[PDB]
Amino acid sequence: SCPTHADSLNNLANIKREQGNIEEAVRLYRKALEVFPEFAAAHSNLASVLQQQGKLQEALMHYKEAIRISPTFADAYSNMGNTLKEMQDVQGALQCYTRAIQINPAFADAHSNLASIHKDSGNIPEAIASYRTALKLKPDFPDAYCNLAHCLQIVCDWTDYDERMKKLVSIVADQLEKNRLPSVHPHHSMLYPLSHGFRKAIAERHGNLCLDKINVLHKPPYEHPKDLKLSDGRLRVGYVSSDFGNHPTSHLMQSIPGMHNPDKFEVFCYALSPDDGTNFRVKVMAEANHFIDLSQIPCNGKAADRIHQDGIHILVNMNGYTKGARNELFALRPAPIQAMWLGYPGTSGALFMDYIITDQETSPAEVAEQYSEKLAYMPHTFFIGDHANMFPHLKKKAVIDFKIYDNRIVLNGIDLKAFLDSLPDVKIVKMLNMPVIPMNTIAEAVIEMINRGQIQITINGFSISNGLATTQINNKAATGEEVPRTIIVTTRSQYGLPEDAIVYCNFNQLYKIDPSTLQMWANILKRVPNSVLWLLRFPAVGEPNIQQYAQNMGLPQNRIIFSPVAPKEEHVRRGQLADVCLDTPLCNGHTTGMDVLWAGTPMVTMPGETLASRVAASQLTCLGCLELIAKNRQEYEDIAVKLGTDLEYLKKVRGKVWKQRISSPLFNTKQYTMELERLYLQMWEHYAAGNKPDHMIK
Amino acid sequence: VTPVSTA
Ligand SMILES: *OP(=O)(O)OP(=O)(O)OC[C@H]1O[C@@H](n2ccc(=O)[nH]c2=O)[C@H](O)[C@@H]1O
Repeated sequence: SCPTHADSLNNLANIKREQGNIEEAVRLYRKALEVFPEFAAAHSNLASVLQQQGKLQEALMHYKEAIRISPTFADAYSNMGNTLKEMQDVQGALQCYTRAIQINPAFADAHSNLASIHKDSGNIPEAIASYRTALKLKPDFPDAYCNLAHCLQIVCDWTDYDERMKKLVSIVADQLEKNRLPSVHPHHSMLYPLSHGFRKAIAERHGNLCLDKINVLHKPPYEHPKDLKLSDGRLRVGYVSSDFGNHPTSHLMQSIPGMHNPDKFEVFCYALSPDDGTNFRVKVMAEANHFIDLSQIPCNGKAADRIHQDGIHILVNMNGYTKGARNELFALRPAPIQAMWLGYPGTSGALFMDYIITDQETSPAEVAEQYSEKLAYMPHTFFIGDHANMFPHLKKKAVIDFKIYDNRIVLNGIDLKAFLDSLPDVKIVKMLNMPVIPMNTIAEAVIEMINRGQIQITINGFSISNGLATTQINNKAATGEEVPRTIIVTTRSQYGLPEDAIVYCNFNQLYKIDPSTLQMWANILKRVPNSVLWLLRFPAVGEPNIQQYAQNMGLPQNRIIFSPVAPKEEHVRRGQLADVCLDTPLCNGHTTGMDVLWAGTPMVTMPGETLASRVAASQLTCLGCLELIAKNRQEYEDIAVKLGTDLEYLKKVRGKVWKQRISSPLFNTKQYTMELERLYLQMWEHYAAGNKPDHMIK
Repeated sequence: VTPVSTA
């Protein structure tokens, strides 16, 4: 019954917790509460260690008690909130944060937590506002500072940028050395000039969050298979992803499970997310040898069991530290070999992951120390895209001459050839080769549809569709779930691009741009007069900020053109209108790289040091275009400028990309799978020979 | 509406 006894047991548990003996801390907290059940701080403390353990159901119950006992316990409201947030109850979590702020207007954490809800919802200015409040209230607040730094990054606010970066690095350095969880997220760590064994350590440290959550299951190590006898000579590969559905990762690899050779491999796909109804999910389900819905098995222990009992040899992590991940599954270690692949552009830092599937251009051996996993090399690029399958209507194009330009008025369509054969005066410019409709009555009808902004027209019985209206014609085609069944017109005038200008595009989200990158681009734009830069409102609130820094750098408003974010198919297609694409060196376009290359638009890149900044170079190396890879900023500007000023060289490079995108291995999902299969077999031969993982650099 | 890789 004694509050002073209970108080002691609390202090003793706080001690066992500092030494990370969480096991024992709980036992003590629980005794403290058996002695004195009305003890507010013991309830709160027990709750926050249950939250660390992922026992959210029970952690919540103890937070509620803490509040009942001490109603002004602002701190407990805030943590309850975090628990509800992790339990997917964002509504009630938000109510907790607001309620804390009412009780203690001066309490920084609740402000920060509130800002976190806003950030997640995509409303970034309200996120900034709340983070700023928190920092006014508590100027030394690493979590809020870094989160704010990221929001600012997202909207391209570069106020006191250089000083801001030095502080982030400083904050991380301090947290790593004090053995705290860093405030920068591993999935963001490539955006900041971090000291790089740092990036690895930030990842490592997020890996640990899993260990704590799986220990409470007390699961013995699993017994992995040591031959292929049970699995009938077939190597069992499990792909684990929360992204079998409408997601970039599916837009890259949806064709792969079906392309595996069924004589040597048995393919299991473990979905971490429910069926979103899209064709992407349909395909994977239909083509994988086995499809397993783990969103129905929410307990990590039971799910890992299932993986093991299915008999997997290689388990593939397609998530890393992206939303939806359940790395606890990998931490449980149900398969003898476990590899990172494709979905996450960095190291996991975790011991439970064995290999990272990458390539020699992305991760040269010089920089093996960036990754905790052993490197496993694909022979060309580890990147792949499903564009050949998704958007075959962009394999060939045709243009309208309105005065011979390949990117001013563009037609694509499965039945394009047939339509052109019904026309009288088609000229065939050689390169395949590109048909050119002359300015006749037909050409005018097409242009009129585009100018008047109409949905579609008919010409000689063929359906001609307006490129801006595809979601109205066939919504599944707009998303990339179907191949369009009409001929589609795409024009510069549609997006307010000048008919007779050099267009430099970048279709990435704006967070990938930094003040140096924008400087580089300004340099290129001044040196190539009449040229424009083509960017997306991604997000829209970022636009005025860029316009601002642009004019600061002496570029009138009209030299940068912003378009809205398009549906997947329109987005890929309208790349055809660009002349060159300028790739962000901070963090490369990834899926976006593939998207711009599929349109046959050359892309200038400058491979940095981090994985994420080397992918574009890797894609280009594979395509066979070494002349678009710069060694430094001066070279980047030069390549770009040459492309803009020397029209003969441009046509040459553009033609080379247009050709190579079929003929190189870059978009060839069959060849890719086969290379991936060879890599898997290497990893296995090695393991079955009794060896621990080492580099597979061929 | 237009899905992206998120942290
Ligand atoms: O994987 P990346 O880092 O290259 O791409 P993001 O993770 O930033 O997400 C981009 C996704 O958005 C698509 N997209 C771009 C522009 C647009 O107008 N529409 C659109 O859907 C990209 O295709 C990619 O899937």
